[PDB]
Amino acid sequence: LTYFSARKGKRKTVKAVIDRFLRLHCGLWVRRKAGYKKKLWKKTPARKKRLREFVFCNKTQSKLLDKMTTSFWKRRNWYVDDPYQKYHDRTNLKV
Amino acid sequence: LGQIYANNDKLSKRLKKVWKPQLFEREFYSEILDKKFTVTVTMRTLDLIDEAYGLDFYILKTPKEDLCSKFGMDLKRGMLLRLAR
Amino acid sequence: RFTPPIYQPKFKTEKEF
Amino acid sequence: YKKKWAATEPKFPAVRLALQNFDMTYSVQFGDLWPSIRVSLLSEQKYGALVNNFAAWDHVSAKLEQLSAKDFVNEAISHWELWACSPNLRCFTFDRGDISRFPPARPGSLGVMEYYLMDAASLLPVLALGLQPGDIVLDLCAAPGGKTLALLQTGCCRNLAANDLSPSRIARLQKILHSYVPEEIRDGNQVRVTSWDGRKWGELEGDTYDRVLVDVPCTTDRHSLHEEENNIFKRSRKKERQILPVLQVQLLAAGLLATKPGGHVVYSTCSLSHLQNEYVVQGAIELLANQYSIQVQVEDLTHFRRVFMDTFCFFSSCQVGELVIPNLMANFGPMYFCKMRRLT
Amino acid sequence: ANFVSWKSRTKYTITPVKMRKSGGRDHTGRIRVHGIGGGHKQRYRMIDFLRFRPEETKSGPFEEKVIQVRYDPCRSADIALVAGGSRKRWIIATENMQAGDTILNSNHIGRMAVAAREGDAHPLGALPVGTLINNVESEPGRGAQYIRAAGTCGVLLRKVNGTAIIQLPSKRQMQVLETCVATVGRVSNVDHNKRVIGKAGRNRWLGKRPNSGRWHRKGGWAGRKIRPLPPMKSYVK
RNA sequence: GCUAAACCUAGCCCCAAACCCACUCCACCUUACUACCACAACCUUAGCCAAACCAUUUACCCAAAUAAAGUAUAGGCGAUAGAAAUUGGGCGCAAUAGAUAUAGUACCGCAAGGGAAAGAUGAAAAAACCAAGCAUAAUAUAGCAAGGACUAACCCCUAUACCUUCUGCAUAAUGAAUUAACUAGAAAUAACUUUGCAAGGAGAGCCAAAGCUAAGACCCCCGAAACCAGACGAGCUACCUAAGAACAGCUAAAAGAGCACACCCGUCUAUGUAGCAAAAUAGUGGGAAGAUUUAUAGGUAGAGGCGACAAACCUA
RNA sequence: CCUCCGCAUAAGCCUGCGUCAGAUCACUGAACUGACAAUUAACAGCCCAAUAUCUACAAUCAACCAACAAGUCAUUAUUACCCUCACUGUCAACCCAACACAGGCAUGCUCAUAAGGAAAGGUUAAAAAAAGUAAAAGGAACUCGGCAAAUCUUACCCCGCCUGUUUACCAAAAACAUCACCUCUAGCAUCACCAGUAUUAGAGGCACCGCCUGCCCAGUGAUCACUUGUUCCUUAAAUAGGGACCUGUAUGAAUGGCUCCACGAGGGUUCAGCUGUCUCUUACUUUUAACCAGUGAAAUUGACCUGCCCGUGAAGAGGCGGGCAUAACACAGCAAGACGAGAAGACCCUAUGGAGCUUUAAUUUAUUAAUGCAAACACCUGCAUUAAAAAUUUCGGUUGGGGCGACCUCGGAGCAGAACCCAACCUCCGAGCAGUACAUGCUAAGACUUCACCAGUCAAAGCGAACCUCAAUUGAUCCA
Ligand SMILES: C[S@@+](CC[C@H](N)C(=O)[O-])C[C@H]1O[C@@H](n2cnc3c(N)ncnc32)[C@H](O)[C@@H]1O
Ligand SMILES: [Mg+2]
Ligand SMILES: [Mg+2]
Ligand SMILES: [Mg+2]
Ligand SMILES: [Mg+2]
Ligand SMILES: [Mg+2]
Ligand SMILES: [Mg+2]
Ligand SMILES: [Mg+2]
Ligand SMILES: [Mg+2]
Ligand SMILES: [Mg+2]
Ligand SMILES: [Mg+2]
Ligand SMILES: [Mg+2]
Ligand SMILES: [Mg+2]
Ligand SMILES: [Mg+2]
Ligand SMILES: [Mg+2]
Ligand SMILES: [Mg+2]
Ligand SMILES: [Mg+2]
Ligand SMILES: [Mg+2]
Ligand SMILES: [Mg+2]
Ligand SMILES: [Mg+2]
Ligand SMILES: [Mg+2]
Ligand SMILES: [Mg+2]
Ligand SMILES: [Mg+2]
Ligand SMILES: [Mg+2]
Ligand SMILES: [Mg+2]
Ligand SMILES: [Mg+2]
Ligand SMILES: [Mg+2]
Ligand SMILES: [Mg+2]
Ligand SMILES: [Mg+2]
Ligand SMILES: [Mg+2]
Ligand SMILES: [Mg+2]
Ligand SMILES: [Mg+2]
Ligand SMILES: [Mg+2]
Ligand SMILES: [Mg+2]
Ligand SMILES: [Mg+2]
Ligand SMILES: [Mg+2]
Ligand SMILES: [Mg+2]
Ligand SMILES: [Mg+2]
Ligand SMILES: [Mg+2]
Ligand SMILES: [Mg+2]
Ligand SMILES: [Mg+2]
Ligand SMILES: [Mg+2]
Ligand SMILES: [Mg+2]
Ligand SMILES: [Mg+2]
Repeated sequence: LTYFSARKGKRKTVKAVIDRFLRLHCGLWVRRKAGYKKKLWKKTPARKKRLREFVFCNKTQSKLLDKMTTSFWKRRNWYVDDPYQKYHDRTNLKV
Repeated sequence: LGQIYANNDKLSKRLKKVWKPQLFEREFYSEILDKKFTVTVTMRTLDLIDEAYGLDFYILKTPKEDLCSKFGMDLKRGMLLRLAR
Repeated sequence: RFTPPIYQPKFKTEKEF
Repeated sequence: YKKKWAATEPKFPAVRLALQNFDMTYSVQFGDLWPSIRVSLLSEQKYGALVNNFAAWDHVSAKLEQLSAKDFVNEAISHWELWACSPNLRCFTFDRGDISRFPPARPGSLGVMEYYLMDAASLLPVLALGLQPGDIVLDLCAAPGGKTLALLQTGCCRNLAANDLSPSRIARLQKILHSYVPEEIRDGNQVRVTSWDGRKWGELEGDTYDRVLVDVPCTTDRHSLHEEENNIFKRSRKKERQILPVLQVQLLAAGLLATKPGGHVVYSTCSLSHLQNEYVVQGAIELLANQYSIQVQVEDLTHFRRVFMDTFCFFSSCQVGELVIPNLMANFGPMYFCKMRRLT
Repeated sequence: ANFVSWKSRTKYTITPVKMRKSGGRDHTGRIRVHGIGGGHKQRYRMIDFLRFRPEETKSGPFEEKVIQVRYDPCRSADIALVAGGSRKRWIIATENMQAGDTILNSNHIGRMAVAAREGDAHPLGALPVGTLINNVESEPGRGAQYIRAAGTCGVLLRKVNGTAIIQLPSKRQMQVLETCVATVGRVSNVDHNKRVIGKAGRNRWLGKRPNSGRWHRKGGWAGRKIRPLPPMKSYVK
């Protein structure tokens, strides 16, 4: 990715990242399952449900995603009626 | 002078293109100059003359930029000098 | 398959006291 | 390894290689007959519709009669009298010079396809068995089917043995017998389907079958000329052909070891090649008469020939058994069939 | 490049004029014709191919006397120097034109066919049908273009209602008017074809240069295969 | 004790400020620097490179710093690209450094073009020691050159040079004659560490559920064959053009004839191989009035020319 | 004693062995430095008032003769026209090759000089090396081969007709060209071809000449009638009938084979001689050499106080182990070792490195030409199509010594002994589904996992209803 822009000399975000992942303010990232729209006739219903769910990403994936994205995307946003509002903060977390 | 994509798909080869206007040699009469001219023109010019209702009007109304002709400007200079004098 | 020779500039050899 | 070679062999297509082999061999064998066989082979294969007895056979018979197709076995049986042929079999064919294709098979009222489209030549070896009610039939090479379906249509067989080495082919065999033959007739070991080496059968089961049909792997003459992929004549698979003739003897022998004393074995080949027509049967019969010491006699089918003379053409220069040759008037698959019973 | 043509003379003369060889080069300076190089230096003699050209302030059918018939470097055909009135000019000589012969040049179209003598020049309409002719023009007063090589002859095939069909030496027809003029007979130096260049030197003298060393497979492209029948081409043994 | 060593100042670099020189007499676009006679300029940059290949694609100055914002948006929706409204003198070099510069000179190249090196007394010249290499002063059994020692230099005993790439490697393989000088780790997110202030931090913009502000501390050097644009080259060689010049003697029915000088070429041998020579010499050979050889001037130019095609030649 | 050199002009160079004073292989001097001189035009360069107009016939002792490739050299009419010798080159031992270089270098006169030059610094007479001269008897026995020296032969064969051309610097040929013969294309003007025109011009093939080798023209009757073919008129449309036409031309091969003269620094064989090529080498001279005197390089070089044998290092030790040997120091030879020195590395492999060439590889048609449709009233412009000619880019991976391929994903079988994983490579067997439901609905605790991620797998409870088999059976993102 571009560490120093040629116009302004600041970092740039990889837009491939932004249209695939949701980052929560706490530091987690959310993705969809790969192939959730693919060939559903042959898949079993349990398999289908496992596909529909929005999952988290492990530490390294999360680290890589944060490097590929600017500080703007990491700020706290007070959207009106976002369905992900509750998930922004953690609860009862000791290490 | 520009470039094009081969079959109006950006994934195809890029090529150099030049679009040239169609030209016609035509005869005009200037009322102020009382002179017959034969000049190379386009359909656009003929259309503008029609809308302005004569060569003199076309020459006199049109600014320098739109005329795009040294000879157009020289015609203009003469006519304006004739009106002045 | 041929290497041309190279001469050093003449000024060094023409040095005097 | 050496990358550069002085002269590389020409890249012949496999179908052309088949024709090359056929041209250099069958020319000497057939002489003036070869051109007519050649022209027929390169031409379309005419088909027959074998009616499923388990379907509404009467309506299908009426339907195929309306479409100007005659049942050949019925008319053959009419003039048969002027051992018995296999009854309860009905396959309709078009008359000579009528090249029209039969409409594809569709499922009937009972949920089974009303007829099966296959070469009426391949129907002859089943007729060659003198099948009687309460007989036990061994079919050493079953898949993909056709002959097996005909054996089932006869309804004279108490138990069926179906065997093929490749599970790929037995799969389609399973499919066709499931789709054509109802579950009621399958029941329990009335149809046994197995995927083992046919050669082992000789020492696995002996004196167990009164009727055997042996459809040995052949050069697949018509199939080789038309089909490109998985061609037996592909030059890479040359090695197979060297071990092709012996295999045939082995498989035949397994049948002759498994048959009852006085039991009937019919041997069929889809090829015209003499080395795998007569050389095989004489090789098999000598093996078992010498090593194992079993007397086997071979019947002449000249009486069988004269009946289907109107429907089929027969090569006259065959020593024993019968071969059918393709001609454009009545185009049917090249096939050899011979009937034999072991005396003791 | 700095190239000037040598053909800058504007006034007709009889005197031999110095030529410059091209070598197959253009004004651009690059070769455009292969196999041309310096042979023997040659002087050009101007030829008046407008056979009916009456003298200054003179009109009507005229007459000339043959003086000489001389080898020409710059063509195959032999040339004749003719004088008449007070004029000398070079022309193309026919089969049988010796010195002292008298030649006629006319523009008269007779109702009846004129004398089918050789060396004389009449309008095509004047000439009879089937007569051997040379130095023909396409349009009147243009000048001879067509049959002006050694031993070459065309024939008048048909004349109908103001059109003449002549067949060139290529056995090919051409339409022309009768108002156009043609001289009668076959051109000089027959058996120019029967000339044997002895050795390579002879050709080099004539200003030719040798054919290139490089091997050509063919000048013509192979007939392009069709999509239905590719396998039929290059069917391997 | 030689060869040497040592030097401080010519000047230069980055800024700021400010809009620059176009010059006695003579000559100078013809073969420039030569007193003196009848054609004409404006015309999309490409490519390397990135995409770990490559084929669409890949930042390049456009007229206010900051912020909006790496946002909207664009894109083999991938590499990557990317708005707008709106807001508003010296912690420099000091002769291998610093300019290439004592100078675009000498020198090198047909031309375009390439391109150096070096100096040092004192107010006045009208006045001591240290690199390598050597010398003073060659050498005495035995062996990575030393170490342990010893009264004692050697003798005694112990001891398989260095770097780099390989699992070992003693040694194998690259690299080093030696001395002096010069010659190679540049930066973000996020964390940690230490401060200030604290539900707020920051000298607009931004962040904040103890955070925010500031600082500290992390990302090398030399090397291809190539590709593209614009100039320069046919004084060598290939071919052509113009106007020339050369070819003794002898035999020949007289000739791209024969023998054979000068000339042109280069078959075979030997010498030479940092040479006399970046292709020569001695002898022996091929042609030697011809498709011959040769002097002068001109022409054809690299996406090309030229070619009795050898992938030949177009300044070793 | 030597001279294939000289003297001159041109071309190139630019004061570069004249004088005088200091100064430094060779003079303490000169081809060094400084100062001073010089090359004189008659030779040569440097030219010409205008407009028309003229200029057919070679050169070669040009005579006789003889050609072919067809050739360097001329004016006249009228007008205008009276001043004079200016300007420049002129030297030398000299130029292009980095050099005072065995090389390159045009013409005239001298063809051996009337001009121009000097192979030996001194000595000695080793080896090895170079170039000569002679050699008993033998005469190719040498050798890949008569290479070389000699001597100054003969008959053939293969290939190419010949003279010619070619890889400047490893190939001179059997390759190329070539007379002749054959194929293709072109019916025509003012920059090539060409001031040409089908007996011509261009693009090619083969290689002279001399011979043998030439047909899909429709069959039978006999220039005549039928039978065919091709068209039409029928025919619903065919068994197919009825009319029309094929006698205004006519062959054919850039086809193949066989002789033959002459020629060749071509390749092979051979007779006769000949010679130190050899049996088997020798002697002398010159060069070199080695010494004395002067001048004075280059590759190379970790440091070296630098031995032999055996072992070790698998091969490979001066240096490691065990023995043995051993005062120090020049000069001359030799080439066994120092994996001796020097190079644009010969071969094999690799690089998601280049480049040249070809094409039926992929992408195209920017260019050129033709055709069509618009526009305009023959060209031009836009759009489209068909060809030519181009351009840009690529050439995955594993395994294969006498081949003419097998593989690449998933599941088994031989190897796997008892939690997990693991018998490579290879040799084999299968899979790219099928059948049955149609609650193969929704939702959700906790777990398993093919050693990562992606994927994959099991499932309690709950909401609503009812009283699956199968070893594998499969495919991310973008995009549509
Ligand atoms: C020629 S086909 C039988 C003809 C066909 N089923 C019919 O009835 O018309 C024989 C089949 O046997 C199979 N096969 C091969 N080896 C076999 C063996 N050892 N035992 C049995 N069948 C074998 C082959 O795959 C081949 O397709
Ligand atoms: Mg030719
Ligand atoms: Mg050729
Ligand atoms: Mg790339
Ligand atoms: Mg890279
Ligand atoms: Mg400096
Ligand atoms: Mg400098
Ligand atoms: Mg020292
Ligand atoms: Mg010791
Ligand atoms: Mg490495
Ligand atoms: Mg080594
Ligand atoms: Mg030249
Ligand atoms: Mg040449
Ligand atoms: Mg001669
Ligand atoms: Mg000669
Ligand atoms: Mg070649
Ligand atoms: Mg080659
Ligand atoms: Mg004079
Ligand atoms: Mg003298
Ligand atoms: Mg001397
Ligand atoms: Mg000496
Ligand atoms: Mg000796
Ligand atoms: Mg002797
Ligand atoms: Mg011998
Ligand atoms: Mg011998
Ligand atoms: Mg010899
Ligand atoms: Mg020859
Ligand atoms: Mg060479
Ligand atoms: Mg040459
Ligand atoms: Mg040579
Ligand atoms: Mg040839
Ligand atoms: Mg020759
Ligand atoms: Mg020596
Ligand atoms: Mg000495
Ligand atoms: Mg050296
Ligand atoms: Mg050893
Ligand atoms: Mg050593
Ligand atoms: Mg020594
Ligand atoms: Mg290499
Ligand atoms: Mg590449
Ligand atoms: Mg590989
Ligand atoms: Mg297993
Ligand atoms: Mg796992
Ligand atoms: Mg529940």
